[PDB]
Amino acid sequence: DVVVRLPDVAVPGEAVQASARQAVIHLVDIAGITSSTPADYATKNLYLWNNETCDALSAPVADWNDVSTTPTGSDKYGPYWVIPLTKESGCINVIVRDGTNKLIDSDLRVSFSDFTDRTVSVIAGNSAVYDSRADAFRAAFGVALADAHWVDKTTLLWPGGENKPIVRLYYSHSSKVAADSNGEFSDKYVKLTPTTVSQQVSMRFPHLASYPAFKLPDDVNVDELLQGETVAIAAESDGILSSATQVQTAGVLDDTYAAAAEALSYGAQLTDSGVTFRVWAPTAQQVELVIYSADKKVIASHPMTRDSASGAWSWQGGSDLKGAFYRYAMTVYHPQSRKVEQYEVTDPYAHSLSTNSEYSQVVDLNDSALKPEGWDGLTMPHAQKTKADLAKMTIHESHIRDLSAWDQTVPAELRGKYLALTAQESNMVQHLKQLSASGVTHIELLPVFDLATVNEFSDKVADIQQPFSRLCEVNSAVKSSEFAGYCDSGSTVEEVLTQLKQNDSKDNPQVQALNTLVAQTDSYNWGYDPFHYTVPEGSYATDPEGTARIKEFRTMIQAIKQDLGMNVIMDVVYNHTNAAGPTDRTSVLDKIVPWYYQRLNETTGSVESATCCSDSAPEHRMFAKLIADSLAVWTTDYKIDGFRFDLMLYHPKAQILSAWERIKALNPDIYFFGEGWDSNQSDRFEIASQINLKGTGIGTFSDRLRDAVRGGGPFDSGDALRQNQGVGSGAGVLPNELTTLSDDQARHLADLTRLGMAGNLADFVLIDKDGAVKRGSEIDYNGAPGGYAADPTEVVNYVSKHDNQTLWDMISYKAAQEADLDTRVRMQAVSLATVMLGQGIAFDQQGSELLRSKSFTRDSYDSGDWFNRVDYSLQDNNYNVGMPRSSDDGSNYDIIARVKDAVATPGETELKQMTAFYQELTALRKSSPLFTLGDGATVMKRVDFRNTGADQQTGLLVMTIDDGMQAGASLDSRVDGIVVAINAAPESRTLQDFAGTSLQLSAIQQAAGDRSLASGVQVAADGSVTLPAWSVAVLELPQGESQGAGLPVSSK
Ligand SMILES: [Mg+2]
Ligand SMILES: [Mg+2]
Ligand SMILES: [Mg+2]
Ligand SMILES: [Mg+2]
Ligand SMILES: [Mg+2]
Repeated sequence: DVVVRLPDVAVPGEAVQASARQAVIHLVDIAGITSSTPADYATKNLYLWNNETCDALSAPVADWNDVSTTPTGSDKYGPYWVIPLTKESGCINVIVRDGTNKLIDSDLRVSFSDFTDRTVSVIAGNSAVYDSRADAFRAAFGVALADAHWVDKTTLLWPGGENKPIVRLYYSHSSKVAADSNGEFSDKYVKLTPTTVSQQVSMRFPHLASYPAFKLPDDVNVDELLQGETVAIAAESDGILSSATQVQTAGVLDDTYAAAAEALSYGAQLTDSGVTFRVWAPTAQQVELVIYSADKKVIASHPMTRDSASGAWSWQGGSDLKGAFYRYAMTVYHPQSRKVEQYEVTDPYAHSLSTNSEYSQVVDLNDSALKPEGWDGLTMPHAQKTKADLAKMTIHESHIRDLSAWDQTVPAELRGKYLALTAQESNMVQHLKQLSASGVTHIELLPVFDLATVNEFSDKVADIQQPFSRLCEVNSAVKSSEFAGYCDSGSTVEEVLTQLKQNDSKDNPQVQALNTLVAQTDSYNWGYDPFHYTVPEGSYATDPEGTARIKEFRTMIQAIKQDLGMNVIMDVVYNHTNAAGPTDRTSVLDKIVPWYYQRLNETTGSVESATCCSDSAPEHRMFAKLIADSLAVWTTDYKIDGFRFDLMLYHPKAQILSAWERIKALNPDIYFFGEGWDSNQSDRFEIASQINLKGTGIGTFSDRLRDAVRGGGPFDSGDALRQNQGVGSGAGVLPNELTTLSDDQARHLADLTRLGMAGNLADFVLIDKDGAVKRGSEIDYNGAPGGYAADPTEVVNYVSKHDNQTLWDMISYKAAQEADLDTRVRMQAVSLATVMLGQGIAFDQQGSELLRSKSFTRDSYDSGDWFNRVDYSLQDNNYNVGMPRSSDDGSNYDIIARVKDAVATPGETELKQMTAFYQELTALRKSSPLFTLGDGATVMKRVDFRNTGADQQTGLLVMTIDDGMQAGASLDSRVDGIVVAINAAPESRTLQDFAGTSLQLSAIQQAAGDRSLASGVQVAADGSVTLPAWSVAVLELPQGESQGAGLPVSSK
């Protein structure tokens, strides 16, 4: 065996040592050192400049394009620069370049307190600064990056090993792999030989299938390598090092342990006979179960028992540990720090927690003490069994603080809490009860699992209803800000924000200036920040310490289902964790099995952040299991009726479907859906996208009718926000002063809208804007097939959601200056009509029925009670309460200032009219099964459109739904057919399509009189129907003695 060693060159001394008013920077050049050959470093140069952070440089060259700051000299080890300074304290900014290309991505900051001799060394592609070339040399010819992948028991994939005579896997249990003082790599190793990637590996890891493959001896003690650091090293045949890198091990962890580990159950499993704790930690060197008293004193520390087949650790004790607080004391190598870390971590399978999630807690969720009276018999108020059942789903996407934080008729101590839903006499609950009575069927809850980003210790939090003095007490940023003079005022924070409104504008956005500071220490966050996946959030409980929150959560679920009569959907956020690495307070999973539960860059091993935060890896078997097990608890123990997967596109199709198969065994009628856009993970696995989920019964949000009715798309900012009008805001037919939308473009949006009203099916046949016969898949959506679904239950239509601007704020952005306030209210209703009267599942943001505004805030996740306010006393819609946060919306300030004051802010009259409009629409959808056929083939047999093609009246949507003899059986004994007419236009429109029929305006709309969306509709003798501007009419063929002719779909 040849010894792997450093280059036969000697470890370098310093080329020059900085003198007075100088710094020296060495570049250790690996290429030039390995090459025998002399190097002309004339293309190497420094870009140097002073800023407020670093300012010690003397007369640095200003121009970026100036490459003439070439090396002062060079030797075999590389170039070096002698840099003139003005002082020897502080730090300098340095960008090391070749030509004008950065050799180090990090913009370096050489600190003269970190390195007091001001003589430093760096290596191309390495962000670290070294005190000597000797240190840099050992690093340049040491371990770098992490681009080797130990993907199964006997397979290593690694580009660094290609063509090299010696490829080895070096390992060290308690230290880092590194060369000794003789420059020899003296740790233990496994020898690897070249091989071809297997079919199994290429199937599992298609994004790695082009990597050079190397084979381990099929008898290696894998457990012994996996307990510490492993490093892949390649060398030349004389043993001289080629490269060394860290090893990503999730693959071999799954191949070695996953099946054995999948067969076990995890967490603190409490049951009569005792308790069994189990945690998966297949790389850990030691795991102890630490038991804590209620006052958080250690009362025991138990070495756990490792199971060799699975890599799980278990500990079995008596039932006296019920209610005990506990953590897992880990001894485990973390590849990010390259240290055998020592720390206590809460249970990833925690089912109860202490305040702020510091300790997990042993709980039996089956305990009757943790349930409201009657909980076990709680039934789902709305059926979800058939597709017809599912299609009735009409969702109200809500947030615990958005519901009750402002409602003075909710008891003060329940505002912002789960139990606010029990305050039957409150404005908010009475409003939801009427929404349910009129046909809202589901409450969807924004994150109510354990989020990280609200402090659950009440003393560390200040909300805007509390004294400004409390805010100063808990928030040193406020106390050091321009607002510090309010500290000893006697005003509440809300009182201050209110007085800041009058002088707030784009040139003085002081409301959001204060609110941005308030956001850091208030109770408010959407919560897409997972701390523990299977514990209720603590801050929404009146008592966040211990099991209390569990009963309060269930009391809320029971109130929504039993007393409000609505099903419950939970937002889940398995696509990322709040943090990873060995340090962060909220890194749980990545402390316990480092580098396994996060998705990592193939070259560097950095946790990726395509999401907001620390991307998870649901393609890994034990995280797929964690997800399914978590969903099982929410389903069984919390009686959740459905789940919305945040960013579902970062999950494999196979994993979401496996989860659904598992949960259907517990609740056969559970419904899964999520945001299924096309993602960038398709090189790693088939993603759970709109296209790939076709026919599976997993729903996805549709961006098709959304964009067509709202106008524009999620990538818009600046003038596009106003120019890109939608069907709901008058594309083509009521242009604003900025837009250039053509009539052809407006009719394309109507084609997408009709398609979406028919369920956005791939095979639905319609007549497009040009008179052409088109299947839904042939209607273009920004280059993609527009119709993608098999059944309308696979499509969730919407025109407003918690993310991006509210519908009202978009109408305010887009509406023509001459559209008055009453017209804009009808625009809101007409936009919602395309959703509520369509065949796809209907989804909507809490408060659209109240013209909800966020004061133009686009992304309000941390914009507090102020911008997310919903006023259930109906005094206004929260419009014009200050400029939104400048960091994200500042580039919109110009367009906001131009549009904001076009009309008055809605008041009680407009909000009451909007709620009437809204409940009219939901009542119509609820009233007949024809609106909610469920099955795509049935939609194709029954649903058609009029006013199509080249001669259409723009903006007039006319849909027919057949219940007559040609469709099959009568699904609705009262009618033979329905017509949905949405006149999204400022003209009256007359229809002759139904001349000679016995069409009648629906009784529901007639009863509303001049408060109806159909106010002023005329159904003449001859059967012609006229609709006023900005109106919606549902008309029907009354059913007689037998099923009649109906409205048969036209042959196309
Ligand atoms: Mg030095
Ligand atoms: Mg929390
Ligand atoms: Mg906040
Ligand atoms: Mg990638
Ligand atoms: Mg009928």
